[PDB]
Amino acid sequence: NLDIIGKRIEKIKQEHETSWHYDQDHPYKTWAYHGSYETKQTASSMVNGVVRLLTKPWDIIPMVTQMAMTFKEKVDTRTQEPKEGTKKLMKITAEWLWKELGKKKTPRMCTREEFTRKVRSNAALGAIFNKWKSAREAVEDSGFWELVDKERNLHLEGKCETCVYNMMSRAIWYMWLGARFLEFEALGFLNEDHWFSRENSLSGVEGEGLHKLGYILRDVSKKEGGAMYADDTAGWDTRITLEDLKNEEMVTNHMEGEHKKLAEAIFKLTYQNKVVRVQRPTTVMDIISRRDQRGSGQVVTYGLNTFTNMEAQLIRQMEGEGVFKSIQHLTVTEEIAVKNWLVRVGRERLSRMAISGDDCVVKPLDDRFASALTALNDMGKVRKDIQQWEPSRGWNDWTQVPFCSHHFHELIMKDGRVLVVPCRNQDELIGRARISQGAGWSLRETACLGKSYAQMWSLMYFHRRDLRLAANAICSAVPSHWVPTSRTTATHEWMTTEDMLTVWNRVWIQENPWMEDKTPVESWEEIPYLGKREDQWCGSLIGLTSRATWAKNIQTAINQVRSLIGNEEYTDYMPSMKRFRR
Ligand SMILES: [Zn+2]
Ligand SMILES: [Zn+2]
Repeated sequence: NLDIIGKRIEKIKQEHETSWHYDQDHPYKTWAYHGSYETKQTASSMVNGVVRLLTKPWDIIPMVTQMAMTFKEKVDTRTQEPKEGTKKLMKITAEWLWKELGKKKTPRMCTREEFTRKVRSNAALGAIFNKWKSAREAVEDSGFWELVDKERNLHLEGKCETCVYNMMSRAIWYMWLGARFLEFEALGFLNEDHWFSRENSLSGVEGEGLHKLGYILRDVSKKEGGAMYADDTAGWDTRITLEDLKNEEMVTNHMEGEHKKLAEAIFKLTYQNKVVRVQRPTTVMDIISRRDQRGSGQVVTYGLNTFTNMEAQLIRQMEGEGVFKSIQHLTVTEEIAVKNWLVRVGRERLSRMAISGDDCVVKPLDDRFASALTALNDMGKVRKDIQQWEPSRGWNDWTQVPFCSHHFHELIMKDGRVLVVPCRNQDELIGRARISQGAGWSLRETACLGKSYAQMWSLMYFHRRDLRLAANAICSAVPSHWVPTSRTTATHEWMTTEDMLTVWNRVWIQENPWMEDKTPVESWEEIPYLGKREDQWCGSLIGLTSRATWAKNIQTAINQVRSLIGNEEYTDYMPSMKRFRR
Protein backbone atom coordinates (compact mmCIF):
# COMPACT_ATOMS: atom_id res chain seq x y z
CA ASN A 1 0.00 0.00 0.00
CA LEU A 2 1.05 3.61 0.87
CA ASP A 3 4.88 3.11 0.90
CA ILE A 4 4.82 2.35 -2.92
CA ILE A 5 2.09 4.94 -3.87
CA GLY A 6 2.69 7.58 -1.06
CA LYS A 7 5.39 9.61 -2.94
CA ARG A 8 3.19 9.92 -6.09
CA ILE A 9 0.30 10.89 -3.71
CA GLU A 10 2.53 13.28 -1.61
CA LYS A 11 3.83 15.02 -4.82
CA ILE A 12 0.29 15.70 -6.24
CA LYS A 13 -0.92 16.99 -2.79
CA GLN A 14 1.61 19.91 -3.03
CA GLU A 15 0.90 21.12 -6.65
CA HIS A 16 -2.71 21.79 -5.37
CA GLU A 17 -1.94 22.49 -1.61
CA THR A 18 -4.44 25.45 -1.91
CA SER A 19 -7.27 22.94 -2.89
CA TRP A 20 -6.65 19.59 -0.98
CA HIS A 21 -9.66 18.10 0.99
CA TYR A 22 -10.59 14.51 2.11
CA ASP A 23 -14.21 14.58 0.76
CA GLN A 24 -16.59 12.41 2.93
CA ASP A 25 -19.25 12.08 0.11
CA HIS A 26 -16.79 10.20 -2.26
CA PRO A 27 -18.45 7.59 -4.59
CA TYR A 28 -15.59 4.96 -4.48
CA LYS A 29 -16.22 1.56 -2.79
CA THR A 30 -13.62 -0.76 -4.48
CA TRP A 31 -11.01 2.02 -5.25
CA ALA A 32 -8.96 3.37 -2.27
CA TYR A 33 -9.67 7.16 -2.16
CA HIS A 34 -7.00 9.66 -1.02
CA GLY A 35 -8.20 13.25 -1.73
CA SER A 36 -9.59 15.86 -4.21
CA TYR A 37 -8.52 19.24 -5.83
CA GLU A 38 -9.93 22.01 -8.18
CA THR A 39 -10.21 21.55 -12.04
CA LYS A 40 -12.72 22.39 -14.90
CA GLN A 41 -12.69 20.84 -18.46
CA THR A 42 -14.27 18.04 -20.66
CA ALA A 43 -13.60 15.63 -27.83
CA SER A 44 -16.82 14.34 -29.59
CA SER A 45 -17.26 12.65 -33.04
CA MET A 46 -17.29 15.03 -36.10
CA VAL A 47 -18.77 14.05 -39.55
CA ASN A 48 -16.47 13.47 -42.58
CA GLY A 49 -18.28 15.56 -45.26
CA VAL A 50 -16.37 14.02 -48.20
CA VAL A 51 -17.55 10.46 -47.27
CA ARG A 52 -21.11 11.59 -46.35
CA LEU A 53 -21.65 13.54 -49.66
CA LEU A 54 -20.66 10.32 -51.59
CA THR A 55 -22.92 7.98 -49.50
CA LYS A 56 -26.28 9.84 -49.80
CA PRO A 57 -28.63 6.76 -49.58
CA TRP A 58 -27.27 6.16 -46.00
CA ASP A 59 -28.44 9.67 -44.87
CA ILE A 60 -31.86 8.04 -44.04
CA ILE A 61 -30.53 4.79 -42.37
CA PRO A 62 -30.65 5.27 -38.55
CA MET A 63 -28.02 2.54 -37.88
CA VAL A 64 -25.58 4.79 -39.88
CA THR A 65 -26.76 8.30 -38.83
CA GLN A 66 -27.08 7.48 -35.06
CA MET A 67 -23.40 6.33 -34.97
CA ALA A 68 -22.26 10.02 -35.37
CA MET A 69 -24.43 11.38 -32.43
CA THR A 70 -23.73 11.86 -28.66
CA PHE A 71 -19.86 1.33 -17.73
CA LYS A 72 -17.87 3.35 -15.06
CA GLU A 73 -19.97 1.19 -12.60
CA LYS A 74 -17.82 -1.81 -13.81
CA VAL A 75 -14.38 -0.16 -13.09
CA ASP A 76 -15.92 0.13 -9.53
CA THR A 77 -16.40 -3.72 -9.04
CA ARG A 78 -14.17 -6.36 -7.26
CA THR A 79 -13.12 -9.88 -8.52
CA GLN A 80 -12.65 -12.58 -5.78
CA GLU A 81 -9.33 -14.43 -5.05
CA PRO A 82 -9.22 -17.69 -7.09
CA LYS A 83 -8.98 -21.03 -5.12
CA GLU A 84 -5.56 -22.72 -4.53
CA GLY A 85 -6.12 -25.30 -7.35
CA THR A 86 -6.93 -22.41 -9.81
CA LYS A 87 -3.82 -20.38 -8.68
CA LYS A 88 -1.62 -23.53 -9.16
CA LEU A 89 -3.04 -24.25 -12.72
CA MET A 90 -2.41 -20.59 -13.72
CA LYS A 91 1.22 -20.47 -12.29
CA ILE A 92 2.21 -23.81 -14.00
CA THR A 93 0.58 -22.73 -17.32
CA ALA A 94 2.09 -19.18 -17.23
CA GLU A 95 5.60 -20.58 -16.44
CA TRP A 96 5.32 -23.01 -19.41
CA LEU A 97 3.85 -20.30 -21.78
CA TRP A 98 6.64 -17.67 -21.19
CA LYS A 99 9.28 -20.41 -21.85
CA GLU A 100 7.54 -21.41 -25.13
CA LEU A 101 7.21 -17.73 -26.23
CA GLY A 102 10.90 -17.19 -25.25
CA LYS A 103 12.34 -20.24 -27.12
CA LYS A 104 12.97 -18.27 -30.39
CA LYS A 105 12.93 -14.65 -29.03
CA THR A 106 15.31 -12.56 -26.82
CA PRO A 107 13.89 -9.99 -24.39
CA ARG A 108 15.63 -6.58 -24.87
CA MET A 109 15.15 -2.88 -24.00
CA CYS A 110 13.53 -0.54 -26.56
CA THR A 111 15.47 2.73 -27.18
CA ARG A 112 14.95 6.55 -26.96
CA GLU A 113 15.82 6.38 -30.70
CA GLU A 114 12.98 3.81 -31.35
CA PHE A 115 10.52 5.79 -29.11
CA THR A 116 11.43 9.09 -30.93
CA ARG A 117 10.84 7.58 -34.44
CA LYS A 118 7.39 6.27 -33.25
CA VAL A 119 6.18 9.75 -32.05
CA ARG A 120 7.44 11.36 -35.34
CA SER A 121 4.86 9.25 -37.33
CA ASN A 122 1.76 9.40 -35.03
CA ALA A 123 1.23 6.09 -33.14
CA ALA A 124 -1.58 6.28 -30.47
CA LEU A 125 0.85 6.19 -27.43
CA GLY A 126 -1.84 7.50 -24.97
CA ALA A 127 0.19 10.51 -23.58
CA ILE A 128 -1.15 13.89 -22.16
CA PHE A 129 -0.87 17.68 -22.98
CA ASN A 130 1.81 20.46 -19.03
CA LYS A 131 5.17 22.00 -20.23
CA TRP A 132 5.60 21.10 -24.01
CA LYS A 133 2.71 21.22 -26.59
CA SER A 134 2.71 17.80 -28.43
CA ALA A 135 4.81 14.59 -27.99
CA ARG A 136 6.75 15.63 -31.18
CA GLU A 137 8.27 18.65 -29.23
CA ALA A 138 9.05 17.02 -25.79
CA VAL A 139 11.10 14.32 -27.64
CA GLU A 140 13.51 16.94 -29.18
CA ASP A 141 14.10 18.74 -25.77
CA SER A 142 16.86 17.28 -23.48
CA GLY A 143 15.02 18.64 -20.34
CA PHE A 144 12.34 15.91 -20.82
CA TRP A 145 15.03 13.16 -21.01
CA GLU A 146 16.47 14.51 -17.65
CA LEU A 147 12.94 14.10 -16.14
CA VAL A 148 12.89 10.55 -17.68
CA ASP A 149 16.41 10.03 -16.16
CA LYS A 150 15.32 11.11 -12.63
CA GLU A 151 12.30 8.69 -12.72
CA ARG A 152 14.44 5.88 -14.27
CA ASN A 153 17.05 6.07 -11.41
CA LEU A 154 14.07 6.18 -8.96
CA HIS A 155 12.74 2.88 -10.56
CA LEU A 156 16.26 1.24 -10.19
CA GLU A 157 15.93 2.37 -6.50
CA GLY A 158 12.48 0.57 -6.32
CA LYS A 159 10.49 3.89 -6.02
CA CYS A 160 8.09 5.98 -8.24
CA GLU A 161 7.20 9.76 -8.31
CA THR A 162 5.47 10.64 -11.66
CA CYS A 163 3.95 7.35 -13.13
CA VAL A 164 0.25 8.31 -12.52
CA TYR A 165 -2.83 7.20 -14.57
CA ASN A 166 -5.49 9.68 -15.93
CA MET A 167 -8.99 8.10 -16.49
CA MET A 168 -11.32 9.13 -19.44
CA SER A 169 -17.33 -0.85 -22.17
CA ARG A 170 -14.26 1.43 -22.84
CA ALA A 171 -12.02 3.30 -20.27
CA ILE A 172 -8.56 4.61 -21.44
CA TRP A 173 -5.79 5.51 -18.91
CA TYR A 174 -3.40 8.17 -20.39
CA MET A 175 -0.01 8.81 -18.62
CA TRP A 176 2.57 11.57 -19.32
CA LEU A 177 4.95 10.72 -22.23
CA GLY A 178 7.85 10.09 -19.76
CA ALA A 179 5.98 7.25 -17.94
CA ARG A 180 4.98 5.84 -21.41
CA PHE A 181 8.68 5.84 -22.44
CA LEU A 182 9.72 3.84 -19.34
CA GLU A 183 6.86 1.37 -20.03
CA PHE A 184 8.01 1.07 -23.75
CA GLU A 185 11.71 0.75 -22.70
CA ALA A 186 10.94 -2.24 -20.42
CA LEU A 187 8.05 -4.05 -22.23
CA GLY A 188 7.90 -2.68 -25.84
CA PHE A 189 9.84 -5.75 -27.06
CA LEU A 190 6.61 -7.85 -26.72
CA ASN A 191 5.05 -5.83 -29.61
CA GLU A 192 8.22 -4.52 -31.42
CA ASP A 193 9.64 -8.12 -31.74
CA HIS A 194 6.28 -9.87 -32.46
CA TRP A 195 6.10 -12.23 -29.41
CA PHE A 196 2.36 -12.80 -30.26
CA SER A 197 2.85 -13.46 -34.03
CA ARG A 198 1.15 -16.73 -35.10
CA GLU A 199 4.62 -18.23 -36.01
CA ASN A 200 5.94 -17.50 -32.50
CA SER A 201 2.84 -18.00 -30.15
CA LEU A 202 0.73 -20.53 -32.30
CA SER A 203 -2.58 -19.02 -30.92
CA GLY A 204 -1.75 -15.35 -31.59
CA VAL A 205 -2.49 -13.24 -34.69
CA GLU A 206 -0.36 -10.09 -33.89
CA GLY A 207 0.63 -8.41 -37.21
CA GLU A 208 -1.56 -10.78 -39.31
CA GLY A 209 -3.98 -8.30 -40.96
CA LEU A 210 -7.72 -8.68 -41.74
CA HIS A 211 -6.91 -10.44 -45.11
CA LYS A 212 -5.19 -13.30 -43.12
CA LEU A 213 -7.72 -13.83 -40.24
CA GLY A 214 -10.30 -15.78 -42.30
CA TYR A 215 -7.65 -18.21 -43.69
CA ILE A 216 -6.38 -18.70 -40.08
CA LEU A 217 -9.95 -19.57 -38.85
CA ARG A 218 -10.39 -21.97 -41.86
CA ASP A 219 -7.05 -23.68 -40.89
CA VAL A 220 -8.31 -24.11 -37.24
CA SER A 221 -11.59 -25.58 -38.73
CA LYS A 222 -9.50 -28.34 -40.52
CA LYS A 223 -8.45 -29.80 -37.10
CA GLU A 224 -10.41 -32.82 -35.81
CA GLY A 225 -12.54 -31.80 -32.79
CA GLY A 226 -15.78 -30.25 -31.57
CA ALA A 227 -17.64 -26.99 -32.35
CA MET A 228 -15.78 -23.65 -32.62
CA TYR A 229 -16.30 -21.62 -29.40
CA ALA A 230 -16.09 -17.81 -29.39
CA ASP A 231 -17.18 -16.74 -25.90
CA ASP A 232 -16.70 -13.00 -25.13
CA THR A 233 -15.70 -12.01 -21.54
CA ALA A 234 -17.81 -9.38 -19.71
CA GLY A 235 -15.38 -6.40 -19.18
CA TRP A 236 -12.07 -8.31 -19.61
CA ASP A 237 -9.79 -5.42 -18.31
CA THR A 238 -11.91 -5.19 -15.07
CA ARG A 239 -11.52 -9.03 -14.40
CA ILE A 240 -7.66 -9.05 -14.45
CA THR A 241 -6.75 -10.31 -10.90
CA LEU A 242 -3.56 -9.56 -8.92
CA GLU A 243 -2.78 -13.30 -9.56
CA ASP A 244 -2.98 -12.60 -13.35
CA LEU A 245 -0.60 -9.53 -12.93
CA LYS A 246 1.90 -11.81 -10.98
CA ASN A 247 1.86 -14.55 -13.70
CA GLU A 248 2.35 -11.80 -16.39
CA GLU A 249 5.37 -10.41 -14.35
CA MET A 250 7.12 -13.84 -14.74
CA VAL A 251 8.31 -12.60 -18.20
CA THR A 252 11.03 -10.78 -16.07
CA ASN A 253 12.40 -14.31 -15.18
CA HIS A 254 13.69 -14.38 -18.84
CA MET A 255 15.47 -11.00 -18.57
CA GLU A 256 18.89 -9.94 -17.15
CA GLY A 257 20.87 -6.97 -15.78
CA GLU A 258 19.31 -3.48 -15.92
CA HIS A 259 16.36 -4.61 -18.17
CA LYS A 260 15.25 -7.19 -15.54
CA LYS A 261 15.20 -4.42 -12.86
CA LEU A 262 13.46 -1.80 -15.11
CA ALA A 263 10.71 -4.39 -16.11
CA GLU A 264 10.25 -5.54 -12.43
CA ALA A 265 9.71 -1.85 -11.46
CA ILE A 266 7.04 -1.26 -14.19
CA PHE A 267 5.14 -4.42 -12.98
CA LYS A 268 5.57 -3.67 -9.18
CA LEU A 269 5.13 0.14 -9.13
CA THR A 270 2.71 0.96 -12.03
CA TYR A 271 0.74 -2.32 -12.72
CA GLN A 272 0.41 -4.15 -9.31
CA ASN A 273 -0.01 -0.69 -7.60
CA LYS A 274 -1.76 2.14 -9.55
CA VAL A 275 -2.49 5.84 -8.83
CA VAL A 276 -5.25 7.47 -10.93
CA ARG A 277 -6.75 10.95 -11.37
CA VAL A 278 -10.53 11.01 -12.32
CA GLN A 279 -12.80 14.03 -13.19
CA ARG A 280 -15.98 14.19 -10.98
CA PRO A 281 -18.73 16.81 -11.77
CA THR A 282 -19.88 17.32 -8.08
CA THR A 283 -15.69 19.57 -10.98
CA VAL A 284 -12.86 18.14 -8.76
CA MET A 285 -10.04 15.62 -9.52
CA ASP A 286 -10.10 12.41 -7.34
CA ILE A 287 -6.76 10.65 -6.55
CA ILE A 288 -7.67 6.96 -6.13
CA SER A 289 -5.55 3.74 -6.01
CA ARG A 290 -5.99 -0.06 -6.48
CA ARG A 291 -3.75 -3.13 -6.96
CA ASP A 292 -5.71 -5.18 -9.62
CA GLN A 293 -7.44 -4.75 -13.07
CA ARG A 294 -5.69 -3.75 -16.34
CA GLY A 295 -4.25 -0.24 -16.77
CA SER A 296 -1.12 -0.30 -18.97
CA GLY A 297 -0.48 1.41 -22.32
CA GLN A 298 -2.93 0.06 -24.96
CA VAL A 299 -0.10 -1.80 -26.85
CA VAL A 300 1.31 -3.55 -23.71
CA THR A 301 -2.37 -4.15 -22.70
CA TYR A 302 -2.87 -6.03 -26.05
CA GLY A 303 0.14 -8.38 -25.52
CA LEU A 304 -0.59 -9.20 -21.84
CA ASN A 305 -4.36 -9.67 -22.61
CA THR A 306 -3.32 -12.12 -25.40
CA PHE A 307 -0.93 -13.94 -22.93
CA THR A 308 -3.48 -14.28 -20.08
CA ASN A 309 -6.30 -15.25 -22.55
CA MET A 310 -4.02 -17.96 -24.07
CA GLU A 311 -3.39 -19.22 -20.48
CA ALA A 312 -7.11 -19.15 -19.50
CA GLN A 313 -8.19 -20.97 -22.70
CA LEU A 314 -5.50 -23.78 -22.30
CA ILE A 315 -6.80 -24.31 -18.71
CA ARG A 316 -10.43 -24.46 -19.99
CA GLN A 317 -9.22 -27.03 -22.59
CA MET A 318 -7.50 -28.99 -19.70
CA GLU A 319 -10.81 -28.95 -17.72
CA GLY A 320 -12.75 -30.29 -20.74
CA GLU A 321 -10.21 -33.12 -21.30
CA GLY A 322 -10.40 -34.15 -17.58
CA VAL A 323 -6.69 -33.31 -16.85
CA PHE A 324 -7.71 -32.13 -13.29
CA LYS A 325 -10.95 -33.00 -11.37
CA SER A 326 -11.39 -29.92 -9.07
CA ILE A 327 -10.15 -26.29 -8.74
CA GLN A 328 -10.37 -26.48 -4.91
CA HIS A 329 -6.90 -28.15 -4.78
CA LEU A 330 -4.45 -29.81 -7.22
CA THR A 331 -3.03 -33.12 -5.86
CA VAL A 332 0.74 -33.73 -6.41
CA THR A 333 -0.04 -36.24 -9.23
CA GLU A 334 -2.49 -33.74 -10.90
CA GLU A 335 0.41 -31.17 -11.06
CA ILE A 336 2.61 -33.79 -12.82
CA ALA A 337 -0.36 -34.63 -15.19
CA VAL A 338 -0.91 -30.86 -16.05
CA LYS A 339 2.89 -30.39 -16.60
CA ASN A 340 2.95 -33.55 -18.81
CA TRP A 341 -0.15 -32.45 -20.83
CA LEU A 342 1.62 -29.08 -21.57
CA VAL A 343 4.90 -30.83 -22.66
CA ARG A 344 3.08 -33.54 -24.68
CA VAL A 345 0.21 -31.59 -26.40
CA GLY A 346 0.56 -27.87 -25.30
CA ARG A 347 1.74 -26.60 -28.72
CA GLU A 348 -0.99 -28.67 -30.52
CA ARG A 349 -3.67 -27.14 -28.17
CA LEU A 350 -2.33 -23.56 -28.84
CA SER A 351 -2.67 -24.20 -32.61
CA ARG A 352 -6.43 -24.92 -32.00
CA MET A 353 -6.98 -21.25 -31.00
CA ALA A 354 -7.03 -17.75 -32.57
CA ILE A 355 -6.50 -15.13 -29.79
CA SER A 356 -6.41 -11.33 -30.22
CA GLY A 357 -6.22 -9.73 -26.76
CA ASP A 358 -9.55 -10.48 -24.97
CA ASP A 359 -11.05 -11.99 -28.17
CA CYS A 360 -10.76 -15.78 -28.81
CA VAL A 361 -11.86 -18.64 -31.04
CA VAL A 362 -11.15 -22.20 -29.73
CA LYS A 363 -11.66 -25.52 -31.57
CA PRO A 364 -11.30 -28.00 -28.66
CA LEU A 365 -10.74 -31.80 -28.88
CA ASP A 366 -14.55 -32.30 -28.34
CA ASP A 367 -17.67 -30.55 -26.92
CA ARG A 368 -16.95 -31.38 -23.22
CA PHE A 369 -15.30 -27.87 -23.41
CA ALA A 370 -18.85 -26.31 -23.66
CA SER A 371 -19.69 -27.21 -19.98
CA ALA A 372 -16.08 -26.89 -18.60
CA LEU A 373 -16.78 -23.66 -16.66
CA THR A 374 -15.35 -24.02 -13.08
CA ALA A 375 -11.76 -22.78 -13.75
CA LEU A 376 -12.99 -20.08 -16.25
CA ASN A 377 -15.53 -18.65 -13.71
CA ASP A 378 -13.03 -18.99 -10.74
CA MET A 379 -10.27 -17.11 -12.70
CA GLY A 380 -12.96 -14.32 -12.98
CA LYS A 381 -13.29 -14.58 -16.83
CA VAL A 382 -17.14 -14.68 -16.68
CA ARG A 383 -18.76 -14.99 -20.15
CA LYS A 384 -20.93 -12.08 -21.51
CA ASP A 385 -24.74 -12.54 -22.14
CA ILE A 386 -25.12 -16.17 -20.79
CA GLN A 387 -25.89 -17.49 -17.25
CA GLN A 388 -22.80 -18.40 -15.23
CA TRP A 389 -23.32 -22.22 -15.37
CA GLU A 390 -25.16 -22.54 -18.77
CA PRO A 391 -23.00 -24.48 -21.31
CA SER A 392 -21.41 -22.46 -24.17
CA ARG A 393 -23.12 -22.62 -27.61
CA GLY A 394 -20.52 -23.39 -30.33
CA TRP A 395 -20.47 -22.71 -34.11
CA ASN A 396 -20.64 -25.60 -36.60
CA ASP A 397 -19.45 -23.49 -39.59
CA TRP A 398 -16.16 -21.43 -39.52
CA THR A 399 -17.92 -18.90 -41.88
CA GLN A 400 -20.39 -18.06 -39.01
CA VAL A 401 -17.76 -17.58 -36.20
CA PRO A 402 -17.34 -13.96 -35.01
CA PHE A 403 -13.68 -12.75 -34.53
CA CYS A 404 -12.16 -9.19 -34.28
CA SER A 405 -15.63 -7.69 -35.07
CA HIS A 406 -15.83 -9.69 -38.40
CA HIS A 407 -17.06 -12.89 -40.01
CA PHE A 408 -15.42 -14.49 -43.06
CA HIS A 409 -16.75 -15.64 -46.47
CA GLU A 410 -15.30 -18.24 -48.91
CA LEU A 411 -15.48 -16.55 -52.36
CA ILE A 412 -14.54 -18.44 -55.59
CA MET A 413 -12.99 -16.36 -58.41
CA LYS A 414 -14.20 -16.92 -62.02
CA ASP A 415 -10.79 -18.71 -62.54
CA GLY A 416 -11.43 -21.20 -59.62
CA ARG A 417 -8.96 -19.66 -57.09
CA VAL A 418 -10.33 -19.31 -53.50
CA LEU A 419 -10.44 -16.01 -51.55
CA VAL A 420 -11.33 -15.99 -47.80
CA VAL A 421 -12.53 -12.41 -47.22
CA PRO A 422 -13.37 -10.33 -44.11
CA CYS A 423 -16.95 -8.99 -43.69
CA ARG A 424 -19.26 -7.16 -41.24
CA ASN A 425 -22.68 -5.49 -41.38
CA GLN A 426 -22.21 -2.72 -44.03
CA ASP A 427 -24.05 -0.11 -41.87
CA GLU A 428 -21.12 -0.38 -39.38
CA LEU A 429 -18.52 0.15 -42.16
CA ILE A 430 -20.30 3.17 -43.70
CA GLY A 431 -21.12 4.72 -40.30
CA ARG A 432 -17.44 4.48 -39.14
CA ALA A 433 -16.05 6.01 -42.46
CA ARG A 434 -18.47 8.99 -41.93
CA ILE A 435 -16.76 9.90 -38.58
CA SER A 436 -13.57 11.94 -37.94
CA GLN A 437 -11.95 12.37 -34.46
CA GLY A 438 -10.68 15.78 -33.23
CA ALA A 439 -10.53 19.43 -34.38
CA GLY A 440 -8.83 21.73 -36.94
CA TRP A 441 -9.29 19.41 -39.96
CA SER A 442 -8.68 21.24 -43.30
CA LEU A 443 -10.79 20.17 -46.35
CA ARG A 444 -7.62 18.52 -47.74
CA GLU A 445 -7.02 16.52 -44.47
CA THR A 446 -10.75 15.48 -44.44
CA ALA A 447 -10.48 14.34 -48.12
CA CYS A 448 -7.27 12.33 -47.38
CA LEU A 449 -9.02 10.52 -44.44
CA GLY A 450 -11.92 9.69 -46.80
CA LYS A 451 -9.40 8.30 -49.29
CA SER A 452 -7.89 6.07 -46.50
CA TYR A 453 -11.39 4.53 -45.85
CA ALA A 454 -11.98 4.16 -49.64
CA GLN A 455 -8.64 2.34 -50.23
CA MET A 456 -9.31 0.07 -47.17
CA TRP A 457 -12.70 -0.84 -48.71
CA SER A 458 -11.05 -1.60 -52.14
CA LEU A 459 -8.57 -4.00 -50.42
CA MET A 460 -10.65 -5.69 -47.67
CA TYR A 461 -14.34 -5.22 -48.72
CA PHE A 462 -14.15 -5.25 -52.61
CA HIS A 463 -16.72 -8.13 -52.51
CA ARG A 464 -19.49 -5.71 -51.20
CA ARG A 465 -21.16 -4.06 -54.29
CA ASP A 466 -21.95 -0.76 -52.43
CA LEU A 467 -18.42 -0.37 -50.95
CA ARG A 468 -16.55 -1.07 -54.26
CA LEU A 469 -18.75 1.61 -55.94
CA ALA A 470 -18.40 4.13 -53.05
CA ALA A 471 -14.60 3.47 -52.84
CA ASN A 472 -14.22 4.17 -56.60
CA ALA A 473 -16.39 7.34 -56.22
CA ILE A 474 -14.31 8.71 -53.25
CA CYS A 475 -11.00 7.91 -55.08
CA SER A 476 -12.43 9.75 -58.19
CA ALA A 477 -13.49 12.77 -56.03
CA VAL A 478 -10.15 13.24 -54.16
CA PRO A 479 -7.08 14.48 -56.14
CA SER A 480 -5.18 11.40 -57.48
CA HIS A 481 -1.77 12.34 -55.88
CA TRP A 482 -3.08 13.36 -52.37
CA VAL A 483 -1.75 10.94 -49.71
CA PRO A 484 -4.18 9.02 -47.48
CA THR A 485 -3.98 9.98 -43.73
CA SER A 486 -5.21 8.83 -40.28
CA ARG A 487 -4.50 10.40 -36.79
CA THR A 488 -4.53 6.88 -35.08
CA THR A 489 -3.02 3.97 -37.16
CA ALA A 490 -2.50 -4.45 -37.72
CA THR A 491 -1.03 -4.24 -41.29
CA HIS A 492 -2.41 -1.16 -43.23
CA GLU A 493 -1.58 -2.00 -46.91
CA TRP A 494 -4.19 0.64 -48.06
CA MET A 495 -2.06 3.56 -46.66
CA THR A 496 -0.21 4.22 -50.00
CA THR A 497 -0.41 6.23 -53.29
CA GLU A 498 0.39 3.03 -55.29
CA ASP A 499 -2.39 1.88 -57.70
CA MET A 500 -4.96 -0.21 -55.68
CA LEU A 501 -5.09 -3.01 -58.33
CA THR A 502 -1.25 -3.51 -57.88
CA VAL A 503 -1.71 -3.57 -54.06
CA TRP A 504 -4.68 -6.02 -54.41
CA ASN A 505 -2.49 -8.40 -56.51
CA ARG A 506 0.40 -8.18 -53.99
CA VAL A 507 -1.85 -8.96 -50.91
CA TRP A 508 -4.43 -11.49 -52.28
CA ILE A 509 -2.14 -13.31 -54.85
CA GLN A 510 1.67 -12.73 -54.62
CA GLU A 511 2.07 -12.71 -50.74
CA ASN A 512 -0.94 -15.08 -50.06
CA PRO A 513 0.51 -18.39 -48.69
CA TRP A 514 -2.87 -20.19 -49.27
CA MET A 515 -2.88 -19.19 -53.03
CA GLU A 516 -0.68 -21.72 -54.98
CA ASP A 517 -1.30 -20.19 -58.50
CA LYS A 518 0.40 -16.72 -58.64
CA THR A 519 -1.15 -15.55 -61.98
CA PRO A 520 -1.75 -11.77 -61.55
CA VAL A 521 -5.27 -10.32 -62.00
CA GLU A 522 -5.32 -7.79 -64.94
CA SER A 523 -8.52 -5.82 -64.03
CA TRP A 524 -11.05 -5.18 -61.22
CA GLU A 525 -13.69 -7.08 -63.30
CA GLU A 526 -11.78 -10.38 -62.60
CA ILE A 527 -12.32 -9.75 -58.80
CA PRO A 528 -15.62 -11.30 -57.61
CA TYR A 529 -18.50 -10.10 -55.34
CA LEU A 530 -20.48 -12.08 -52.73
CA GLY A 531 -23.77 -13.54 -54.07
CA LYS A 532 -26.38 -10.76 -54.43
CA ARG A 533 -28.56 -12.31 -51.66
CA GLU A 534 -25.51 -12.75 -49.33
CA ASP A 535 -24.60 -9.04 -50.01
CA GLN A 536 -28.16 -8.00 -48.96
CA TRP A 537 -27.96 -10.33 -45.84
CA CYS A 538 -24.76 -8.43 -44.81
CA GLY A 539 -26.51 -4.98 -45.20
CA SER A 540 -26.26 -4.07 -48.98
CA LEU A 541 -28.86 -1.58 -50.34
CA ILE A 542 -28.68 -3.32 -53.79
CA GLY A 543 -32.32 -3.57 -55.04
CA LEU A 544 -33.54 -0.30 -53.38
CA THR A 545 -34.64 2.70 -55.52
CA SER A 546 -32.42 5.07 -53.40
CA ARG A 547 -29.31 2.91 -54.23
CA ALA A 548 -30.19 2.64 -58.00
CA THR A 549 -30.47 6.47 -58.28
CA TRP A 550 -27.16 6.95 -56.36
CA ALA A 551 -25.31 4.42 -58.63
CA LYS A 552 -26.80 5.82 -61.92
CA ASN A 553 -26.06 9.50 -60.93
CA ILE A 554 -22.65 8.90 -59.18
CA GLN A 555 -20.70 11.25 -61.59
CA THR A 556 -22.93 14.14 -60.30
CA ALA A 557 -21.94 13.33 -56.65
CA ILE A 558 -18.25 13.01 -57.67
CA ASN A 559 -18.51 16.43 -59.45
CA GLN A 560 -20.12 18.06 -56.32
CA VAL A 561 -17.10 17.06 -54.18
CA ARG A 562 -14.56 17.99 -56.96
CA SER A 563 -16.20 21.47 -57.16
CA LEU A 564 -15.82 21.94 -53.33
CA ILE A 565 -12.11 20.83 -53.31
CA GLY A 566 -11.42 22.99 -56.46
CA ASN A 567 -9.26 22.82 -59.65
CA GLU A 568 -6.94 19.83 -58.88
CA GLU A 569 -5.76 16.76 -60.89
CA TYR A 570 -8.45 13.99 -60.60
CA THR A 571 -8.71 10.43 -62.09
CA ASP A 572 -12.04 8.74 -63.11
CA TYR A 573 -11.98 5.25 -61.46
CA MET A 574 -15.71 4.52 -62.24
CA PRO A 575 -14.96 2.75 -65.64
CA SER A 576 -12.95 0.06 -63.67
CA MET A 577 -16.54 -1.28 -63.00
CA LYS A 578 -18.48 -3.16 -65.78
CA ARG A 579 -21.61 -0.87 -65.64
CA PHE A 580 -19.65 2.47 -66.12
CA ARG A 581 -17.32 0.84 -68.73
CA ARG A 582 -19.65 2.49 -71.36
ZN1 LIG B 1 7.49 5.83 -11.96
ZN1 LIG C 1 -20.82 -10.97 -44.58
